[PDB]
Amino acid sequence: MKIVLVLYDAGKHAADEEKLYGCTENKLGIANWLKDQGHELITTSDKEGGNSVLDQHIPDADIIITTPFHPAYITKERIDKAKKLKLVVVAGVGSDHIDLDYINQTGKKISVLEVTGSNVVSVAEHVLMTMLVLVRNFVPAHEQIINHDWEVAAIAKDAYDIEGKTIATIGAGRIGYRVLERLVPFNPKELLYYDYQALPKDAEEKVGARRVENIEELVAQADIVTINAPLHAGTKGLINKELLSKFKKGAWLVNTARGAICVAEDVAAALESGQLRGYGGDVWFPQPAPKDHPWRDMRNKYGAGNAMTPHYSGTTLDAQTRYAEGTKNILESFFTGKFDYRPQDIILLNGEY
Amino acid sequence: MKIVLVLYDAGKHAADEEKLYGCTENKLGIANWLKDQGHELITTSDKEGGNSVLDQHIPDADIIITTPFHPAYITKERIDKAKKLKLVVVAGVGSDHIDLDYINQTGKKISVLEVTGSNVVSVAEHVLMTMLVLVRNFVPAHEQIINHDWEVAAIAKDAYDIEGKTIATIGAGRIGYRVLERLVPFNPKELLYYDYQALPKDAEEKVGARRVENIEELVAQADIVTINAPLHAGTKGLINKELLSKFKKGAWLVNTARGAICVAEDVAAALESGQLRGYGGDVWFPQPAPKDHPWRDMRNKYGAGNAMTPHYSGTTLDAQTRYAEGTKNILESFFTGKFDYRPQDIILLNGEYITK
Repeated sequence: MKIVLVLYDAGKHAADEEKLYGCTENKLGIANWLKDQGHELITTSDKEGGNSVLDQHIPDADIIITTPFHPAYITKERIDKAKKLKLVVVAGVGSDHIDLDYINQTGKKISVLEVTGSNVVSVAEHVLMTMLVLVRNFVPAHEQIINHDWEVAAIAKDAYDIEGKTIATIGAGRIGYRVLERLVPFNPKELLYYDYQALPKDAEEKVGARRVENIEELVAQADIVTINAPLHAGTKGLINKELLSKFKKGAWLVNTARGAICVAEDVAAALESGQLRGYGGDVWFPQPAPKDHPWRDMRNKYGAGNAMTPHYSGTTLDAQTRYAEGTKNILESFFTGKFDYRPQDIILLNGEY
Repeated sequence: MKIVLVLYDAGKHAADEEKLYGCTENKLGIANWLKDQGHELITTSDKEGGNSVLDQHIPDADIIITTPFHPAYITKERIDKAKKLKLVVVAGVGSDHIDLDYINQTGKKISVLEVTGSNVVSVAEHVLMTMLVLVRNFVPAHEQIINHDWEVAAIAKDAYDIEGKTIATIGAGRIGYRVLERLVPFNPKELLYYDYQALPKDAEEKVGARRVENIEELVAQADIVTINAPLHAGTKGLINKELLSKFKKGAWLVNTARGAICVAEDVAAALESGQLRGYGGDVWFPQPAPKDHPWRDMRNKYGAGNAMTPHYSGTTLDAQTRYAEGTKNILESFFTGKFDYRPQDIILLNGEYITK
């Protein structure tokens, strides 16, 4: 079969690190396994334009493998042209870039899978890191050192402990719950969550979480808010100026979910005004972030309160190993005709939800 | 009585934040309380040199209050001139700037107290923070953003999860154990510790910790090493070229304990060479760090691996509130003549060590 694998070019960086599997140079570590199994692997980063390498191969591709860190858009037109397509895989977690609705509507027997669970610890760690970095005012502290300065009062005046803070998550799924688990031994005043379903009772008790039934009530009492919810009609543009006005004054906000859950200029205004003390996370809208994106240069009144990174939390080297292995497992379930997929990995099974 | 309070000057920063109690401008929140009781408070940052404000007032100071973040050196010489001194307080935790040996060995009736426990959570958080920042390669990632770049492969190639790593602490006292407690839900491969005495089995088991008998074998198997031990003859210059050569290749090292536990140039050399993937923490030797202290400019091969900050982890605003409250509590105990100190706060009681 023909497998088209779309990843970013890591350039020099691929040679620096063999465990950087998720790039065109290193091919998820599955290049030899695929050839041994008697298949043809096309690997490319060239995914935009009617003459892109991706589109050259779409018409007789049996399998397309994608990643949210360099996403091949599996569009209506591409689905039309992909005459042999049987399987789309996300080597990672996130299918925003795939027109699942259309695949389903067509009636074609196309399965779509992702490596569920492979991102979750990595993102949850990124949230804990970002909370600590914002709350303890690390960024301006490290900046002093490398700028050959030393003025402890300039840092201490906006540095706190996470202990004794009220921490709320919007969404308590796989990532949000693991964020709560990691917060327990930091002795927060309380952990709170808002979600469309309850945590099972024993899960709730394990982290001492209290469910709050609406979002305004949730954010109004929270020192720290973290977003761990899917992007849909209920969350798109959820963090806007109106809702930000109901946050505790001087709150810290972390978003590793999706950029579009926030209105970008409204978050920036809230940080500059002092409504927020800090904002951070690794997700942006649009993404990759343009140079002029307001979250790059936004700061609080002290010139800090920014802990933004590019979108990379889910592409640590440990996550990438899980993606590579999980991709191999999915491909094996497919090639053997067993279709013994992990149920949690399935997005569509031969076109069906 | 006369109280001499030695703190740093926060300047404009003190006005920005009324909760910044540990500076000369804000006086631990006790200035009016002392005034209302008829006491005289001298507050100064001027602590060096013979004509300093500190030395002007030492001869009839009843009480001297100090902080580790701007330490008044209560030397033998100063103690001998301090004819009315009865009480030395640390508005915080850390007493190396006080000559305890001289007080205890002479038998001078001088009590020395600190606010025990008030620093521990703050420093342990800073350790967790620093571990995450180094292991997940945060610094160059944030730098991309504010420099208007975006190149994920350049960060990812040296970014890991904390999960699945072997993590070792040198020292398992108050801070070290609280670090281990916070690491448990991060699902390390294993938690290890070296110390001069064992944790009790119960405490070991609560965090899944295994004791390793010597430091060389501890560090040899650790992806992450954190230093949480006092500075003494066993730990001075402990992290040197020889010991660093026994670290696991590409380890991450965190030190929020004391700067002199490391040999500075040896740590810089190990980072530059790849023996360490990263180093961070907030303690330095000398301290404050000179403009050209090697730990400011050191980097790993990728230009990262540096998570240094100035010494501030134990002077967050939450810690400062604990210091200020705790100092007032010690002064109340003294002024009333109750001397009902918290047992854990006593370093010396009228010159004597007391059972822990």
